[PDB]
Amino acid sequence: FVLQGQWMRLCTSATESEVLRGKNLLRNALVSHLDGTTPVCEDIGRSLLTYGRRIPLAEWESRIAEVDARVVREVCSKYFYDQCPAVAGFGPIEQLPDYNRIRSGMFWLRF
Amino acid sequence: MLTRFLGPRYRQLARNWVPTASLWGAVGAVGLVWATDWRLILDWVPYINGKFK
Amino acid sequence: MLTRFLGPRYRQLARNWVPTASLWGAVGAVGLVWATDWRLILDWVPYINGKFK
Amino acid sequence: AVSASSRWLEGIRKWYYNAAGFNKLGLMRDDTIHENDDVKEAIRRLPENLYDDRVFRIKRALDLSMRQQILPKEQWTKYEEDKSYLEPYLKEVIRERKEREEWAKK
Amino acid sequence: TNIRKSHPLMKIVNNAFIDLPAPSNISSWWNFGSLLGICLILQILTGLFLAMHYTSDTTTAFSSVTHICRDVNYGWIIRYMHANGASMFFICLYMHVGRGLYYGSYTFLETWNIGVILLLTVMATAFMGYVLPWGQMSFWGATVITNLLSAIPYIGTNLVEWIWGGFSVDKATLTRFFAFHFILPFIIMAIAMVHLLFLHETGSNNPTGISSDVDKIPFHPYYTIKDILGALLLILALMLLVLFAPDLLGDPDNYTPANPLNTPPHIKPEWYFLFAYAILRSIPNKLGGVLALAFSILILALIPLLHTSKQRSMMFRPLSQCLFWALVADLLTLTWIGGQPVEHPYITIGQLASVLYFLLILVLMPTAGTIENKLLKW
Amino acid sequence: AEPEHDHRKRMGLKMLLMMGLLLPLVYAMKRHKWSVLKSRKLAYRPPK
Amino acid sequence: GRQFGHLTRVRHVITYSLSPFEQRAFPHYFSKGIPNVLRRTRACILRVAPPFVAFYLVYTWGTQEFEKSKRKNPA
Ligand code: HEM
Ligand code: HEM
Ligand SMILES: C[C@@]1(c2ccc(F)cc2F)OC(=O)N(Nc2ccccc2)C1=O
Repeated sequence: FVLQGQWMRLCTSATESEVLRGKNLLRNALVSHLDGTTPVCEDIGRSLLTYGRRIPLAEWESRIAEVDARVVREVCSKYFYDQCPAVAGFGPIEQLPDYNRIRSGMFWLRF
Repeated sequence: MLTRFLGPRYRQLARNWVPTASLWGAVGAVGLVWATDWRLILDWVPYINGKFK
Repeated sequence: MLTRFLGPRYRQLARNWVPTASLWGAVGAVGLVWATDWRLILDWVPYINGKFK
Repeated sequence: AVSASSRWLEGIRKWYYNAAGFNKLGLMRDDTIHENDDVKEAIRRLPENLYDDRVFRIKRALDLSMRQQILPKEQWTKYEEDKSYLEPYLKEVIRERKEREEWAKK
Repeated sequence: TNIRKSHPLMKIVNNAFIDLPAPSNISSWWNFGSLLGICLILQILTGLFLAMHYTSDTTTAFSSVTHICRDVNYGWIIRYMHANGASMFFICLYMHVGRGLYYGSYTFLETWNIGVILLLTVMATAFMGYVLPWGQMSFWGATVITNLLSAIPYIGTNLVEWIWGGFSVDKATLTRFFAFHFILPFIIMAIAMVHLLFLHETGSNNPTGISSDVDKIPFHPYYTIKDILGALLLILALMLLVLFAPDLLGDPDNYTPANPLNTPPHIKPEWYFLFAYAILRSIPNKLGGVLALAFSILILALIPLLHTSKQRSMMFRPLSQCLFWALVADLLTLTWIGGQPVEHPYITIGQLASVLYFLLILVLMPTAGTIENKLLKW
Repeated sequence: AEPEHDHRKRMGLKMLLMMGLLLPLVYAMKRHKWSVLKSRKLAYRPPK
Repeated sequence: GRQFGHLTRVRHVITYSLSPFEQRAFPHYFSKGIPNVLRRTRACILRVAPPFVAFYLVYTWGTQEFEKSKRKNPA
């Protein structure tokens, strides 16, 4: 309920302050990750396979900076809003919501 | 005491919900017009003129 | 299946509750007689003869 | 010793087993028992392997009952293969209750 | 946390209609509970709108019903929705009881025993309503049923005259019946809530009669949409009655105003009372007949004690199945005999069907369960 | 006896036509939601 | 009142499910449906039908007899 409510909140009504926090967390994550010969080497090897180039840190910055609340709400809507999830459950899972009721969490009736 | 809800976050949240609030207003108005067969509006809808004379 | 409740303990428990069950029977009978003003019994109670003729 | 009468007695028992039709859902006899207090205690006492097998058999049967379907004939429980796995647990539970009931008499 | 889960009012709705663990495998036959609830609200709404125009005096009761059907805007649909809704109510009652019988749902002692009270309360409700339009069948039906009480030794005459308010069914009787008929469905609604409370202690039984804790689904969306479909099938069957055959289940003598001086030659109940009517007139004694009639409904309260099988449901029980269907067909026979004159073949067969009704329940079905146990080495 | 006769039957047609739409559609709605269950597969995988 | 999480103990059961948007509402509706109803009819006929036929026979006899009882032929 709380997980899906957050997806729905971000799809419909992402505000600006929290998007800035999300942006900063990514900027910190990226620079913190690429620290050592090993993660940088992995980044070279993987990037040339996937992208064909190394995408420089300044480019990622430009791509992060572009994202505002409108961008978060459009991009979240494209992937989350009224979409069929894949669900995997393992363990004491009797209270795991029925799939129809998971599916119904993928849209909001007020929106 | 309702100074609480004044600030840039709350203005943005107003802006996000405004097309939805007005579209619900559109649902309600067309809904009330339909349910009462309302005269003033429904004479002016170019098909649905099933009073005539 | 109600062979369960047959044995010396259950007979003793019957004997203990029997003056109580019969005294409650006395409460109920006098109660019903009073509430309906019952004719057959209350003509025979030597005060409370407030019909007479 | 006993030959010709026994097979007929078994025949009526086997006939009724097939007409009962819980075997079409992959149920054993003991899966179908009404859960009173004696029975609920017998379930509780079952070993891990038998407990879990019991649940899968019920689940698979309730699933079939919802779809109003039955198993392929290959997969029906054969009268001869029907394991009375609850009976000795249940019998002991009944024996225990009856002793308490005799003590309560005196 | 959800609002739905912990709001003190929405809590109750949640635990009854949304998050209620329900058997995956409950059939069509489990639709009749919600359908009975629909039937109650239908009888409430149409009945209130009838009460807005009906007057309860002998001089004006027939005329006010006539006024509804000609003059009151759409009074005819409301009137016929009500009359045929009463029949729908009894159709749903009987399917629901029959489900309980076959599937061993009566092992829920308190739930079942309240359902009996629910049955006796709707019976009393529909009797008192049928009196209200003050037709010939209204009056003589009022006469026959009320006189059933006069068979009670010593106090019987005093009891009937008390419920009349006089020496026959009259002015005092009709107005009474309007007041009692108004109050009783609200009492029904309260007993129906108590019924549902007792049920939620255990949840539902299922076709197999085996515990379904291993395979529960949420009530919503599954039985919300299954109950919607059920309701639309109820609406079809009700509207077919109101818009195509409004007099099919009605007696034509009820279109003649009440005459206190002359009976109809025939005299028959509405269809849903015909089995019990057959049971009453099977006995050549006054007290014997009414005692038989009372016992024909009140036997349902003994059905729990006559369970003898080690399996709950009749699903895995071919002997009991044959005897159950023999009961249903016996009841069909009794509804046939109910609707026919007290003459040559009908008397003796009415007696035989009456014996068989009590033989199936009290003797034959509890013998089948025991034989079936012995057959399974149980 | 029955002034409502003509209105009753016009309503009657309107009912049957609506029920001819609404019954298959509500059925299709119940079939949609129940699909999740009616096509479910079970496997039992106990240790050893 | 019973709640999910508190019902019973289940171990070692895998359920596989598809979305309703991924799948048919009426899969093989006539081609699998009518074989199933035919199989269901066969399974129950011998239990359901013979009481009702026995009603019908007593119905048709009883109506015929009563009709024929309400006639003379000598006086
Ligand atoms: C005022 C009419 C009644 C209403 C509104 C009603 C309400 C319902 C509801 C909503 C259900 C749950 C869904 C279902 O199984 O159908 C139900 C179940 C039940 N009802 Fe009633 N009921 C009434 C009449 C009766 C009668 C006359 C009896 C039988 C004496 C009955 C005995 C039961 C039992 C035993 C169940 C449990 C069924 C099971 O889970 O298999 N009820 N009731
Ligand atoms: C509290 C809600 C109810 C009210 C206010 C009410 C009121 C009415 C009124 C005013 C009448 C007389 C008009 C008429 O005959 O058409 C009537 C008759 C009737 N009532 Fe009700 N009613 C209620 C619910 C019930 C229920 C629950 C039943 C039992 C299913 C019932 C069964 C009937 C029947 C059979 C008639 C006779 C209909 C006829 O053939 O004309 N009603 N009621
Ligand atoms: C509708 C009816 C009825 C409903 C429920 C009930 F439990 C008994 C009844 F008689 O009320 C009534 O007066 N009749 N008619 C009737 C009763 C006895 C003899 C002849 C007709 C009914 O069928």
